[PDB]
Amino acid sequence: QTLTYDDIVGTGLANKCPTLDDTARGAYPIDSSQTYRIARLCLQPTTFLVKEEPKNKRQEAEFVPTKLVTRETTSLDQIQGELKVNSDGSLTFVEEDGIDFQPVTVQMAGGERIPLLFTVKNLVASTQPNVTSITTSTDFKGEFNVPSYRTANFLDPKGRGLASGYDSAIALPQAKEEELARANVKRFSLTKGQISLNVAKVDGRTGEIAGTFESEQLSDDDMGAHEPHEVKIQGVFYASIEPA
Amino acid sequence: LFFQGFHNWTLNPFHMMGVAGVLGGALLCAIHGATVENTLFQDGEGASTFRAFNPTQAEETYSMVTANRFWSQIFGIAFSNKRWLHFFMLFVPVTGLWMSAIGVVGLALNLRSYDFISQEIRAAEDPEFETFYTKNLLLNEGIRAWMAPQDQPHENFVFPEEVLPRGNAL
Amino acid sequence: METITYVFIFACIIALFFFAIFFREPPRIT
Amino acid sequence: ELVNVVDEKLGTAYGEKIDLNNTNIAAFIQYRGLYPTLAKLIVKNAPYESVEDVLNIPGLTERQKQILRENLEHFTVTEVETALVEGGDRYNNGLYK
Amino acid sequence: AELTPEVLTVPLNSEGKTITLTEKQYLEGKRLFQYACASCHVGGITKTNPSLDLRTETLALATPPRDNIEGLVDYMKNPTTYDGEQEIAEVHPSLRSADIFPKMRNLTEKDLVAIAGHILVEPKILGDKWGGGKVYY
Amino acid sequence: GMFVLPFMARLGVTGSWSGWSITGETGIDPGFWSFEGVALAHIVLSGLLFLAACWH
Amino acid sequence: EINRRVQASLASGATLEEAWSAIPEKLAFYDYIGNNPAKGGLFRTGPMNKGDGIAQAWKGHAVFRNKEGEELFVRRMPAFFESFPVILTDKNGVVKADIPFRRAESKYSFEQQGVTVSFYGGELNGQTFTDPPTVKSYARKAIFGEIFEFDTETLNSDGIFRTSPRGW
Amino acid sequence: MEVNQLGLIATALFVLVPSVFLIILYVQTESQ
Amino acid sequence: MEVNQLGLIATALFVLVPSVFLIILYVQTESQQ
Ligand code: CLA
Ligand code: CLA
Ligand code: CLA
Ligand SMILES: CC(C)=CCC/C(C)=C/CC/C(C)=C/CC/C(C)=C/CC/C(C)=C/CC/C(C)=C/CC/C(C)=C/CC/C(C)=C/CC/C(C)=C/CC1=CC(=O)C(C)=C(C)C1=O
Ligand SMILES: CCCCCCCCCCCCCCCC(=O)OC[C@H](CO[C@@H]1O[C@H](CS(=O)(=O)O)[C@@H](O)[C@H](O)[C@H]1O)OC(=O)CCCCCCCCCCCCCCC
Ligand SMILES: CCCCCCCCCCCCCCCC(=O)OC[C@H](COP(=O)(O)OC[C@@H](O)CO)OC(=O)CCCCCCCCCCCCCCC
Ligand code: HEC
Ligand SMILES: CC1=C(/C=C/C(C)=C/C=C/C(C)=C/C=C/C=C(C)/C=C/C=C(C)/C=C/C2=C(C)CCCC2(C)C)C(C)(C)CCC1
Ligand SMILES: CC1=C(/C=C/C(C)=C/C=C/C(C)=C/C=C/C=C(C)/C=C/C=C(C)/C=C/C2=C(C)CCCC2(C)C)C(C)(C)CCC1
Ligand SMILES: CC1=C(/C=C/C(C)=C/C=C/C(C)=C/C=C/C=C(C)/C=C/C=C(C)/C=C/C2=C(C)CCCC2(C)C)C(C)(C)CCC1
Ligand SMILES: [Fe+2]
Repeated sequence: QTLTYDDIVGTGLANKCPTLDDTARGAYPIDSSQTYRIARLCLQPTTFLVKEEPKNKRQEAEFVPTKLVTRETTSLDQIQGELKVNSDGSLTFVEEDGIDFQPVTVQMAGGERIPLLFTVKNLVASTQPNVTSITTSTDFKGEFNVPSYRTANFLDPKGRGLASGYDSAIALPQAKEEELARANVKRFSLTKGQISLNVAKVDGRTGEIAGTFESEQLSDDDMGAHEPHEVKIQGVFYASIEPA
Repeated sequence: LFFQGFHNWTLNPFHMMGVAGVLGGALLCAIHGATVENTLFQDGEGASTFRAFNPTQAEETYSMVTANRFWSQIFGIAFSNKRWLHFFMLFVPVTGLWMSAIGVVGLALNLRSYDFISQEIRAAEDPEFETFYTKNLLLNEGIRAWMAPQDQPHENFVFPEEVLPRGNAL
Repeated sequence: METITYVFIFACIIALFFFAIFFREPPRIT
Repeated sequence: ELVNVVDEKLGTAYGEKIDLNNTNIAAFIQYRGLYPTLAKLIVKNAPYESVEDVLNIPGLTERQKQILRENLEHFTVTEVETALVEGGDRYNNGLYK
Repeated sequence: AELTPEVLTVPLNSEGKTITLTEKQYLEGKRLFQYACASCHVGGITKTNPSLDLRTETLALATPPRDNIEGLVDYMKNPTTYDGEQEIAEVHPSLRSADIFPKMRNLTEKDLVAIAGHILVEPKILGDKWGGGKVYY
Repeated sequence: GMFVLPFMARLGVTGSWSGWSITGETGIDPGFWSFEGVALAHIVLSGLLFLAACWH
Repeated sequence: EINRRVQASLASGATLEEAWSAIPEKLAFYDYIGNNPAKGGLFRTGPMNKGDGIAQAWKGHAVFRNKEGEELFVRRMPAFFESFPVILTDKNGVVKADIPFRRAESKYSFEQQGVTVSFYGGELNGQTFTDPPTVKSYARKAIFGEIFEFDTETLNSDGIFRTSPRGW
Repeated sequence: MEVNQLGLIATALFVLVPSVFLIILYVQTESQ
Repeated sequence: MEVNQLGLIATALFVLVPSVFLIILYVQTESQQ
């Protein structure tokens, strides 16, 4: 049913992607001589996993579960991009725009907070070749960019930053600057993520699809001050396809 | 405001003792007046109770006994000695202004309580460590740079826009 | 050690409150 | 090994001229005729290799290509600096008055 | 210092023709600026778009130019973007848009020139403070 | 140099409200009888004992 | 007095390096804010050496020049200020170089203005540094006056000014 | 936190010495 | 010498606590007679 803002406000539903009936297991045919687009792509994380640092001896670090602390603020939505038809028949989504990032903080056992920029900025995701229809076995795999969690204007608690701020530890006027360089000097990281999108529900009629996703990306490094963590995000997604 | 931004005076225990003695003086002022006025004996017959007092009377115009019970039961402890009570009223604010004075003698020499070193050593090494202490120094730095050129004109401070500390947008 | 020290002084004061209230010199009328 | 990328940029042509790949859109106010219409097209089409690729922007008018010619002496290109162009900082870099 | 007619002499047009204002006119143009404009342009800034101020150097590099009275009167009649390419009376008060910007409904052509003279005189008096913003307060 | 920890562990207290446990597994909920809950219990106990002593 | 002795030396024909090389370290050391008694703190305890460290040697007089070869002068820290920006002016006190806070609209950065530091006397006599990060740090010490080498290890100094027995 | 470890003995004696003084005077009062 | 920092507070207290105890009992003894 068509709902209204006043119906949803304050319920937590605004952070939920749309879903599809259990009976939508059809297929959307792809007219290769036709141009396509994603009118809306919605991703809604349900679990955040973080690689524990395997100590010196190591053996094999696992992805440990984490607790979300930043509330129903995590979903990507209103994401659009054209769905190209490749010559080998594959499909390729190229994000143009959308609400395609959410800062998220989860907490590890012991109480370590891991901030991360959950994102699919600049996502390019492709199908296996020769796809004449999207179905409930269609996968896309993609990569995206993960910009630094804070951007250049961000000032740390002593006033230091990249595009602004002090350039030294002004509180320690005659300290040896050499041991403080990594915190004094702000660095802006840009790294790459990977995402699988596994279609599991299709409404061939309306061109809506839904499924699960998993992605892998780095957490915040606090502009070079510390090493990031590997993060694995799992969740669900919804997308509507229109002819372009 | 000069004293906040150059001396960090709010952080100085001598001022904090002074604050306590002035705000505690005002507390003693109000609570003692209110207690006397609300433990008066009925010594006249009108509703204006100010006329039931003759400065030559022998008698206490209010009840120390009922005042004491009230405050022992409301607050746990009470004055019982009228002399100690009015001596304590002298002591508290007089002692606080004296403490504040000592702190300013300190500041005559820029001998300030400006920093907590342990905070600054952490802050400088850990860009995620933030406290109300570091946030206030950032304010202090704003005051100094924004106010000094005009406040100390004899110095001919010239601060191009670009050196003026500022947060985002503002 | 600094945390422990602040908490210890604070705890002593709360104990002082207790004795100051319940084991005061009782005021009497002489 | 560790350097502020933005300070290093001030040592380049970015520090003297309007870097078509990097500078915030408000700098195009500096010269007549550029703001906001052309500034927006330059930015939207930004990543250039040579300043003169800017005359090839699809759809210029003949007046617009002229204005651009008078102001090429004011333009530079340097490599795109991620810290300057992320966050939409080319459109709003948190500086007002 | 005092408000002399040389202070009160501003470019009438881009032909270099000037005109000389009175104290009475300058002060009228302050009152009128305060009534119809300072809400957004207090001290020569523009709150709703700080990138554009009312400094004479800025007004000069506007298309058409506006470091003169006729250019400013015309802008108050029929305003344009800074490059002159779009009209903006839909969102900028103007005689053309007196229906949606009621404060302009009762402005005479002499009320406009006064505001223009004020705008053009103020930075000769205040210098950098005008259009400079809070750095110079 | 842990001295009381192991006596808590010996009798079945093994996890922290912080999500860790001494056997190394992560993401547990030990319920109230965490290390912290046990330390809290004994402190609340100490306080109730103190009042009893005054009364007696 | 330092400047006087120097201007004299350049009258007897001695070179920059020679006139500055003739300043006694002891006089240089006096022209240093770290020995100003009004630079300390009430609970910054102990010897001055626990702050800026144990002075080991004069580094030499630091001379700053912009890209045009004009000599620039670091504006010195006044005693009131726990911290102070780095502004350089020409002989007439026109601002010519600084370390900006906001970089976006900076026009006097060391990188833009091509400022270098050359040293005359003490330890770096004859050396010139051109890379901006290095010039910037010597610029930051120049606000304190003459620049010295310090042993901060021995007393595990924290880098924060203390006051002198005259202050206490 | 890199605190001054002389602060602990300083705090401790700051409390103990004057407090001891008061306690000594009070007990010897209660016994006469 | 690289000596245990807590030795100082430990010696101080080891000394002060039992001594103060003794003094307390002595002075209040004298105030009886
Ligand atoms: C809830 C309100 C509240 C409370 C509890 C306090 C309490 C305190 N303030 Mg704050 N103050 C307040 C509001 C309050 N203030 C407001 C609104 C402002 C303006 C924004 C200030 C401005 C201010 C300054 C400028 C300074 C203080 C200072 C102080 C301390 C001494 C106060 C004093 O002697 O007052 C007179 C009252 C009495 C003598 C009666 C006794 C009150 C006791 C000491 C309060 C203790 C409360 C404390 C948290 C313990 C609770 C323990 C309990 C939970 C078991 C004290 C810790 C001083 C300071 O920071 O010293 C460290 C100081 O320098 N205050
Ligand atoms: C909770 C808020 C609070 C409170 C209660 C206080 C309380 C105090 N402050 Mg602090 N202050 C605060 C917040 C606060 N402060 C903050 C946030 C800051 C920013 C850092 C400051 C900054 C500050 C400064 C800069 C100073 C103080 C001082 C003082 C003390 C003033 C003593 C006094 O009466 O001077 C009033 C003056 C006198 C009592 C002396 C002379 C009085 C004679 C008798 C006057 C006679 C008048 C005569 C009849 C002529 C009449 C003429 C009439 C027409 C005018 C007192 C301890 C002062 C201090 O510590 O002094 C040592 C001081 O210099 N404070
Ligand atoms: C006139 C007195 C005087 C002066 C000026 C000095 C000065 C100096 N001494 Mg010396 N010293 C003195 C007396 C003095 N000393 C005495 C009496 C002793 C024996 C205890 C020492 C033992 C001593 C040692 C062992 C050392 C010094 C050192 C030093 C230097 C560092 C001092 C420092 O960091 O201060 C720190 C000062 C403070 C943190 C100020 C304390 C003030 C607090 C707040 C107490 C007052 C609060 C009070 C309780 C408020 C109550 C209010 C109430 C009325 C309501 C400095 C040159 C040091 C040095 O470098 O030696 C090589 C050093 O290691 N001194
Ligand atoms: C867990 C953690 C660690 C805790 C939280 C930490 C927390 C923030 C605590 C830290 C607080 C801390 C640092 C405290 C700072 C306090 C500080 C600045 C101290 C100042 C010290 C000092 C020596 C200053 C000198 C000035 C000084 C002497 C001030 C004294 C002020 C003072 C005590 C005034 C009295 C206040 C007061 C409540 C009086 C009650 C009086 C009362 C019972 C009246 C009733 C009464 C009235 C009548 O009229 C009559 C007739 C009768 C009969 C009667 O009864
Ligand atoms: C390491 C922990 C350190 C924390 C403790 C910090 C101490 C804070 C200050 C307390 C100072 C005590 C004031 C003494 C005045 C008074 O009490 O008079 C004597 C009191 C008052 O009652 C009296 O009783 C008396 C008669 S009789 O002997 O009881 O029969 C009679 O004399 C009198 O009229 C009547 O009032 O009666 C008693 O006999 C009590 C004596 C013991 C009190 C001191 C012990 C303090 C240690 C407590 C530690 C708490 C920690 C618990 C943790 C689980
Ligand atoms: C339950 C409802 C809420 C009530 C709970 C309140 C509990 C706290 C009140 C007890 C304070 C203990 C009094 C001890 C001391 C004591 O027993 O005093 C008792 C004393 C009795 O006075 P008398 O007139 O009997 O004195 C005669 C003597 O002078 C003999 O020489 O009263 C005072 O002097 C009044 C001034 C109290 C001044 C202090 C009051 C405020 C203290 C609060 C400071 C807080 C610091 C917090 C730090 C974090
Ligand atoms: C009162 C009658 C006035 C006058 C005389 C002016 N304004 Fe505004 N102004 C506002 C905005 C958003 C702009 C920029 C529009 C754009 O270019 O996109 C302007 C611009 C001007 C100028 C041009 C200055 C220049 O450098 O070119 C001038 C001369 C001018 N205005 C005069 C915003 C507002 C307001 C907000 C609602 C209000 C009110 C006014 N202006 C009012 C006036
Ligand atoms: C052992 C140990 C330690 C230490 C400890 C400590 C040192 C302790 C202390 C302790 C203390 C120091 C405590 C005290 C306590 C107190 C008390 C116990 C309290 C009481 C109170 C009360 C009970 C109250 C009451 C009341 C009422 C009832 C009403 C109202 C009012 C009042 C509140 C008053 C450490 C950590 C090192 C380590 C480990 C081991
Ligand atoms: C030194 C030494 C020793 C000894 C030791 C000891 C003996 C210790 C002890 C200690 C102790 C013995 C401690 C304890 C502590 C305690 C505590 C800390 C408590 C607390 C409590 C509280 C806090 C409470 C509260 C309350 C109340 C009061 C009421 C109500 C309720 C409550 C709970 C809240 C030896 C020989 C070994 C040797 C070595 C050296
Ligand atoms: C069963 C159970 C359990 C156990 C429990 C227990 C162990 C308990 C304890 C408890 C107790 C341990 C209690 C106590 C209480 C006490 C009381 C209740 C007290 C009171 C007091 C009072 C009331 C007092 C009064 C007073 C004062 C305070 C002062 C002055 C005087 C007088 C005397 C008046 C558990 C947990 C395992 C869980 C499961 C079940
Ligand atoms: Fe009274």
